[PDB]
Amino acid sequence: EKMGIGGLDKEFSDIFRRAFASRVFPPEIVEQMGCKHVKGILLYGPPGCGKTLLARQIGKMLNAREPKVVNGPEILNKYVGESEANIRKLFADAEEEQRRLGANSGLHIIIFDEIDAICKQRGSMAGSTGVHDTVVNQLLSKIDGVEQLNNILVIGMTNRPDLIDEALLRPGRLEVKMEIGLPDEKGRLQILHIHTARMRGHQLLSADVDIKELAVETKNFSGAELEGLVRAAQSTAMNRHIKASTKVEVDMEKAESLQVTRGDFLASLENDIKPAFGTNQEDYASYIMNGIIKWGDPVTRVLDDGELLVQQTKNSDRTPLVSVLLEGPPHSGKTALAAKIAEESNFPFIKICSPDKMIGFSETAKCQAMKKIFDDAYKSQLSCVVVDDIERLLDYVPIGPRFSNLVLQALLVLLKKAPPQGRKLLIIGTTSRKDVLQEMEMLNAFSTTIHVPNIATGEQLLEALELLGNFKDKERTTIAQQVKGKKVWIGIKKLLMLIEMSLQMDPEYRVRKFLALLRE
Amino acid sequence: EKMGIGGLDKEFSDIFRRAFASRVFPPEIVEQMGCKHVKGILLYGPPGCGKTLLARQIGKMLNAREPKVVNGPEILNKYVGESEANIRKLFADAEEEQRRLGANSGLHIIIFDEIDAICKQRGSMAGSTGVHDTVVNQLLSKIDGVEQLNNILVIGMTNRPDLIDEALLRPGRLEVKMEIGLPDEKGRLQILHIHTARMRGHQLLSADVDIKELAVETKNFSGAELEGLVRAAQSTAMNRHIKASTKVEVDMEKAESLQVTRGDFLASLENDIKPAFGTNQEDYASYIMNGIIKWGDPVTRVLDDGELLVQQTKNSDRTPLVSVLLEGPPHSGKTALAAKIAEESNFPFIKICSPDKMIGFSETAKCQAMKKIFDDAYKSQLSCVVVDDIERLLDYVPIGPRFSNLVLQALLVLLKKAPPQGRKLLIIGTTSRKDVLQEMEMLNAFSTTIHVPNIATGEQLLEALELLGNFKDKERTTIAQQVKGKKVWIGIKKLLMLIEMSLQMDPEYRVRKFLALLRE
Amino acid sequence: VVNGPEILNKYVGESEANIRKLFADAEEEQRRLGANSGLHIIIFDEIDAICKQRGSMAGSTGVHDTVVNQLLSKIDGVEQLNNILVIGMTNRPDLIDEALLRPGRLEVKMEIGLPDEKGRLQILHIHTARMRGHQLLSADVDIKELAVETKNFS
Ligand SMILES: Nc1ncnc2c1ncn2[C@@H]1O[C@H](COP(=O)(O)OP(=O)(O)OP(=O)(O)O)[C@@H](O)[C@H]1O
Ligand SMILES: Nc1ncnc2c1ncn2[C@@H]1O[C@H](COP(=O)(O)OP(=O)(O)OP(=O)(O)O)[C@@H](O)[C@H]1O
Ligand SMILES: Nc1ncnc2c1ncn2[C@@H]1O[C@H](COP(=O)(O)OP(=O)(O)OP(=O)(O)O)[C@@H](O)[C@H]1O
Ligand SMILES: Nc1ncnc2c1ncn2[C@@H]1O[C@H](COP(=O)(O)OP(=O)(O)OP(=O)(O)O)[C@@H](O)[C@H]1O
Repeated sequence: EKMGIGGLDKEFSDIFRRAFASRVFPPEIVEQMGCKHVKGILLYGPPGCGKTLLARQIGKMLNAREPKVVNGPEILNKYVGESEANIRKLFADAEEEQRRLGANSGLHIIIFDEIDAICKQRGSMAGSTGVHDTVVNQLLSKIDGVEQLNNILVIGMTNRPDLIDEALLRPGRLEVKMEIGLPDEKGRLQILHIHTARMRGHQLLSADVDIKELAVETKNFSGAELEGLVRAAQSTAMNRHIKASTKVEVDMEKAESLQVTRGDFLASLENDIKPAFGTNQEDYASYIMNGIIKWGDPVTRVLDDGELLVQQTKNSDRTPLVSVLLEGPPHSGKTALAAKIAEESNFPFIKICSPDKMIGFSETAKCQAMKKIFDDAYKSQLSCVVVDDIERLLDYVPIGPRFSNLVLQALLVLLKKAPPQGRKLLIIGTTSRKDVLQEMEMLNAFSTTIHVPNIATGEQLLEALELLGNFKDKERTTIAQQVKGKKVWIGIKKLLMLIEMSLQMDPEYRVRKFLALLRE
Repeated sequence: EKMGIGGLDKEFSDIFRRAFASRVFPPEIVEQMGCKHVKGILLYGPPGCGKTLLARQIGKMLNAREPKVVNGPEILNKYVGESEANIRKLFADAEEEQRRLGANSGLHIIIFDEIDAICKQRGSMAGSTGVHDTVVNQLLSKIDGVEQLNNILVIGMTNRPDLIDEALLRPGRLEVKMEIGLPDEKGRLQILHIHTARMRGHQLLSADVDIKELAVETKNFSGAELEGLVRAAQSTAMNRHIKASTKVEVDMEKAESLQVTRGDFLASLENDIKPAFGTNQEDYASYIMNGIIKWGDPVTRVLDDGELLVQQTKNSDRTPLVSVLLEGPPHSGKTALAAKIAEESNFPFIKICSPDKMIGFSETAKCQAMKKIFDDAYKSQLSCVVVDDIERLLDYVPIGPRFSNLVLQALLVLLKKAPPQGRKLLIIGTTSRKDVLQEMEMLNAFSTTIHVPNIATGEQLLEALELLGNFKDKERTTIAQQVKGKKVWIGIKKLLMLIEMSLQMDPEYRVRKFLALLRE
Repeated sequence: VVNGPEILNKYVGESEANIRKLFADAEEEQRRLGANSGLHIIIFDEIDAICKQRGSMAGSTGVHDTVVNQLLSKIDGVEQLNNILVIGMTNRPDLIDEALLRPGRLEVKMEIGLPDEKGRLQILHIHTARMRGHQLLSADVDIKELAVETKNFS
């Protein structure tokens, strides 16, 4: 339509309505029904969603010919007297054109590129005691008394929503707050196409660049983050050409200037991996280090009961909140199977609330960083949160026994706190202690419990060793002469610890080392 | 008398007692018998509450005939000395009538627009030394020393009640409390009829539009949002007059002028959602999530004994404080039926002291969020407070057992502390652990307990399933023919867990899976 | 007259300077004539809030450890060797500092108890003497009779 803004179909049409459609188009109801038009728009959002790119381009749709972009703290850099002077010379050229020509253009655009630098009045009623609050209210006195019944438009944008005072967020001052969030899958295919427009019209690069395949593999990150995939991608194609021949500098147009491949993109999201946030992108290989093998027949019967219950989250309307529990012996593979079921849902918000990121926190800050994860799962539609390793969030120890009662009573409630209306949430829990959770009345809160047992037979013990591929078939036959006819019971995380302790010995001594360690 | 304004019907005597009631009758014995005057009224309220149309009338209460308006920020643009002389443009306006005639109604009230801008008083003196507070030390002299024989009333008005000056709280200065609430039903529809008369189109708008059709859906917010409600709707007319016609590039008068349809206000409360406020009931549907089916006689036993007790709260003399406790097994509908008894009571103040809004709070913050609820129940005449899930407020866990004593003592008092005379308070409690609340000496404090049991028979089980409507009669016969003459004992919330998990399965194995679930 | 809790309302720095401000206005009146007025009266409206010293060492990491100073060693050492008079008053009189009740500093008590019914008669005669300058308003309002149904208050 214009210089590209993608994934804001429901939002660029929203600022069509409130400011753009009135005061210019019809104009008969404007001149019949004497109207007050809106004064400007406040732009919420995480960094990287084109808040500037609207205001860089909203002064470039009707070609109003007067854009006025001021910077954030650009006013304040004078001393007293002249501090107030810049905003009353900023509105002045549009206030002067409120003339005997009172209507009819009508100088529109006034842009504060980050307005919370000036307009705080945050509620703690402080901060230099008002060199800014003499240009906060001087800004407010310029729009009401004297009235600007005009075409002016004060588009100020920000990142912190609440810290601008609501006396400036009243409808006479500024009403239209607009949450400009990170785009979805449909939003990201709109926005890969813009930066890959000129390269699409460059040489038909390699035809394996599928922006639908790049929409799904890039699942979280926003617009400016998504441009940074491209600026590394076409830069990767340069050092495909400018350093393979010579060093700094020599080579210049030696290979008939080359093409952006799919192999450049997949290396461009190995570097950079980081979406920033990192919501749904933890790179959970730290939680699943050695894959998910089907060592036992119950293993499929664990992770199907996940997706037999994931469909309850996707489809239902009776039960909007699902709280499952993956229990069992320790080292049995509960955290690993919790990440796989959380991955196979393909939800748009998959967060692993896990105590490996919460160490050293006091009894209180574990409640806040569990509140924060269970806030950002309410701000979606489908979301799975793995409340991992219950007896570490509860920081339990069986001497006494002691545990944080502040966290437990912030965790018995979040298993029953439903999300807002129409929204869904899946809670996967892992514990090695069912009987401890039976005392604290948490099995009452969890909906159903999935048992993850250890290995049960020697036939499961051989099959657990088959798929890993660490012993020879004659060595497995020696184990089959041993572990068949015996009772074995050991976890799978421990069973990876045993094999790596056994492979460090001499080849005549590895099997007898493994039989000693398995004996416990 | 009054200009169509109400809400504070107990306050319309207060102006006719102390402040406005004096300075008329002798007026030359006021100095012979030293009745000290009052110099000002201070007005509280939210942003957009509307005070000026009352402030021009509060001088017309006295027939003042010179209410002049000084603004908050507009006096604060000029420098020091000049600003203190421009307040002497409007205080020596009333001091020239402090003439050799020292009586007979010297010149009248000066209107403020914003004491939030003028009076701040942090105690800061770091950067323009608080130039906002440098006009008031001259302006506190203009009311006292040198005092006035005028009948002025300094009408202080703010949108934030914190930064009214605590050094101005002197009985000779402005000293009396005056909260002004939201506009009521008649106050909102008349000002809707003010705006729709000028924005008429034909009469008010196009058809299917009425100010009471809006009053039955817009009953929440303040006045400035209500001007922005129509201002969004005449912009939703620009959704209709031009955007429902075609795109940006609309023609000249071919839509037949196509003004506001129904809704254009339903959308204005949903895209975007504009309550901004604060404070109304939210949400008795968030706790009654799947409705209240009536699976037999124990559902009836809850509702009749509740409302006979609601008749006790409304129509008593001996019992100003009625405290009832609901009980039973967990997952048995205790939270919902307490909300059902309160919502049918039609009391004005029905708020829910709930644990799921207090997660992560300390022991002190659970006692000040509970007093803040019970203080606002001491202000209305009839009020029912649902105090849900006592043992999560008491953050109880039966290991040790550890519970916050400080909440228990902020709760054992409030089940015995009556409100002041004429105002009644109903308190409903829910608990899963009945006898634990007995051991804390709290069934001592409740007046009565109304039992909420589980479902008992298959006839009551199927009645809970006939009202939900989820199964085929051949399956419902099979569900009947298994538990026919057998005993089942499970909660109703758990019944929603088992049935919804059974819906996800394949119909060859749905009922047999449900028959394995109902076994426990 | 300076208020009690008004002297503390700042951060660190000004609540030690305000207790010098109300003496430097007296110290600058110690002019070339060292005696002879001698700017006398300093009213603490509540000295209890300054020399609080409750033991819990709270209150802005011990601001009540740092605002006793210009009450202690500004009147004494170096002395304003005058006839000045720091007239303090309080409502929680036991928890004032022991270093303040020294014969160089504020040294002697004044127990103003709540008044007797003779003393309540004397104060009612004062604020009805202006009522007597109206018309006396009843010809039977007797302040001795009104002093019967006030037994305790001030
Ligand atoms: N939705 C988008 N579509 C295309 N490009 C974008 C988009 N969002 C950001 N960009 C890129 O990012 C740059 C500006 O980003 P953006 O406006 O999001 O930063 P910002 O939000 O103004 O920063 P801040 O949050 O500090 O205000 C543009 O030059 C553009 O190349
Ligand atoms: N089929 C499998 N099922 C489960 N885990 C597996 C499987 N195959 C490999 N693993 C390994 O299990 C490891 C993680 O196990 P997990 O972290 O659940 O143990 P845990 O029960 O959390 O330990 P603890 O009881 O000490 O908390 C992963 O590193 C993964 O490599
Ligand atoms: N429930 C109510 N109780 C008392 N007064 C009410 C109520 N509802 C409305 N009012 C009156 O409505 C008026 C609001 O009028 P309006 O919004 O048109 O202008 P305003 O906001 O007062 O003016 P300004 O914008 O200058 O403050 C108030 O002054 C108030 O007196
Ligand atoms: N007859 C009924 N009475 C009350 N609630 C019912 C009934 N039938 C179904 N329900 C449903 O049961 C659901 C759970 O109700 P509720 O939260 O009151 O259970 P609860 O026993 O109080 O749980 P908890 O004790 O853990 O708070 C509600 O969504 C409600 O719609």
